[PDB]
Amino acid sequence: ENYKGFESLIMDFSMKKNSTILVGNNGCGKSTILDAIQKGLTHLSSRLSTRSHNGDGIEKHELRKGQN
Amino acid sequence: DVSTRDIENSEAQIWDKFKAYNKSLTGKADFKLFFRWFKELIEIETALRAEIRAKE
Amino acid sequence: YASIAINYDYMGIRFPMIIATTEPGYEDRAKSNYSGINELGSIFKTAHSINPNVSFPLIAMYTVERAN
RNA sequence: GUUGGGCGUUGCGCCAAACUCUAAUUUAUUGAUUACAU
DNA sequence: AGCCGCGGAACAAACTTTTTGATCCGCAACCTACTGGATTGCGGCTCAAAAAGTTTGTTCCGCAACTGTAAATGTAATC
Ligand SMILES: Nc1ncnc2c1ncn2[C@@H]1O[C@H](COP(=O)(O)OP(=O)(O)O)[C@@H](O)[C@H]1O
Repeated sequence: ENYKGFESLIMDFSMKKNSTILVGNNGCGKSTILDAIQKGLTHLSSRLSTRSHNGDGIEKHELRKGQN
Repeated sequence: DVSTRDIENSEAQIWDKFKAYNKSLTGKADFKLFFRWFKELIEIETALRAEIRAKE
Repeated sequence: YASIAINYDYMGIRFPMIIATTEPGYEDRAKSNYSGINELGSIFKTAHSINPNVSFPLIAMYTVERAN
């Protein structure tokens, strides 16, 4: 929601299948979804391995231009 | 290619002909040199900058 | 688990400290607590404000590498 | 992939049928409801 | 609703590993016999100098479970 280039996105990855492929033009936002899967995978790894209880987060430059 | 490490390091040479051969056959499109050229070319056109220093 | 529980004193109330580090997993058997030492540092920080030239203690250690 | 019916080597196996806006219900010593003991 | 120590990070001076722009010195060339001047020229080898690439000491950023007088409650199901 109001990430880099997507206003509102909902996706569901298959569980009986072990491979999902993102296909699109250069400038649609397939890299954005992977960058959104991280910053949460970092948090999961941090709380599964370390005691830090810290990780990544949404920076000011990643806010959608105009939103808050 | 282009990242913060080149733009944030912006803060002269007259761009002679013998320059552009420099750092050409290396293997990277150095955006830092292009940004410096952009700045140098457009600077050809202080109180506000001093105000920015004082307010900071 | 591993814990160092040295206790300090300043001619009065005891100011404790526990330095602990446990492997992930067995995590509840030893935890650190820096309450007293933080309080003592706050005391000296306040002392430097009320009296700019206030006396501070000396802390130093010397291994064998002094003259080698 | 999901929903309702039927039989009984019944904390569910089988049979017989259906539906696809891109896309599945979880909280008690609480409050509302069904029910027994009052 | 407040914010513990822990560990990455965003920055920023120091080391540290090469990119470059001369300088040199064999080293075969002339020239003629051969040190031919009173010569050039030409390609490996080396030089610090400086624009690039790590490495390391400091400063904030975030986050969890529950708090001081305090409910055992026959069955199922809701937020
Ligand atoms: N602050 C912003 N405002 C508007 N658009 C943004 C902003 N930040 C990111 N974007 C969009 O995010 C896109 C980047 O695409 P990207 O995530 O790299 O996917 P891909 O690499 O597959 O092209 C760009 O099209 C850009 O417009």
